[PDB]
Amino acid sequence: SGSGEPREEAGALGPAWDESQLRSYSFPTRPIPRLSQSDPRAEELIENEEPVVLTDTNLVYPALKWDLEYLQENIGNGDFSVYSASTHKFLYYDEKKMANFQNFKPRSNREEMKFHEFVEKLQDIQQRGGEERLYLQQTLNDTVGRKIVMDFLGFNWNWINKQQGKRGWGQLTSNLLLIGMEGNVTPAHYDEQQNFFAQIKGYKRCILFPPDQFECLYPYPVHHPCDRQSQVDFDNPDYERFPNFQNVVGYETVVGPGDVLYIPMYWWHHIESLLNGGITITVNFWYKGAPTPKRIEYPLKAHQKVAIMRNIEKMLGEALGNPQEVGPLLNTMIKGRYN
Ligand SMILES: O=C(O)CNC(=O)c1c(O)n(OCC2CC2)c2ccccc2c1=O
Ligand SMILES: [Zn+2]
Repeated sequence: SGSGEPREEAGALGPAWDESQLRSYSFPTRPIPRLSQSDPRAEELIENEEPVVLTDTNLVYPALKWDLEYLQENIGNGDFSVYSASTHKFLYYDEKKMANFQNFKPRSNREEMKFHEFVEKLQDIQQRGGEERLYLQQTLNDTVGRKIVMDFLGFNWNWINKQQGKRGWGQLTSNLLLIGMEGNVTPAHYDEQQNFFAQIKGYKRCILFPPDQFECLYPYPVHHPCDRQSQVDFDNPDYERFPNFQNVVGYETVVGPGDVLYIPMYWWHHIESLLNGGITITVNFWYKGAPTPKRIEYPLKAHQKVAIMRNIEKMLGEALGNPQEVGPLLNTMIKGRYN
């Protein structure tokens, strides 16, 4: 039990969720702390780059009223990236890297459309009873209607801007809106930026793994379109190819409306929209991490070693003139020499 006992909602409305809405996996977890932003422990966790769920930021307070109808009326007439998938797992592909690996075609199609088309496409699926799932993921721009601009202005910019200043982070790079169907799964991956994951509607089970568990999670090659994702099928883990997955230990939480999960830079995260929980809405805030310090302190952090491993794969990819020779060169380098 990583998320703990399901939290009770105000007004004696009882269980927000129950454990049968969670998917079953083979690894143990422990709870990410649920704290208040006023708690000095929450401050220590963020500076030390450990995950924390803040319960009372009011970061996206004006957005707590968002649903499909309100958004459809006010978000405007931009294009929204909608990812499709025949299964519940939404594996993403770097379309630019799809050239290096000709021997693969994607399984989660992206399709640009207008917001009203996505809403029509969604309740079509619920009435046809079909198995197809959709996931709208669109960076917020200024092509957005007046009432949503007002809501944006209503975010707690005082709090998050001071968090950016106190941690030495870079600038805010994007505000990703995510709207998803129940049961949708974003499979385990890590990002290179600091993330405040602000939950708006519905419930999302977030399972995180620290950077020192690189060896248990087996990311794709840097040049692979699925760069930064685990190769391990959490529903059917191949212990023969991925034996250290038997040693993986996660940090787990379930975020609901009003909650803000800090996902530290380089922390693995597996996110799922709770089964039979309806649609989920999230806004993400991405900050570039703080610049690498003056004097390098040893021993290195785990995330610096990941960054080192990424640079070696990149450097080899361009030195050899072909990303596909990285593998054989690296094996030639270690076989009988370092293993
Ligand atoms: O689904 C959830 O609740 C959590 N989603 C994520 O964590 C998530 C992510 O971090 N990235 O990388 C973006 C970084 C480059 C700026 C993606 C990229 C392409 C397509 C999908 C995603 C994605 O879903
Ligand atoms: Zn991510």
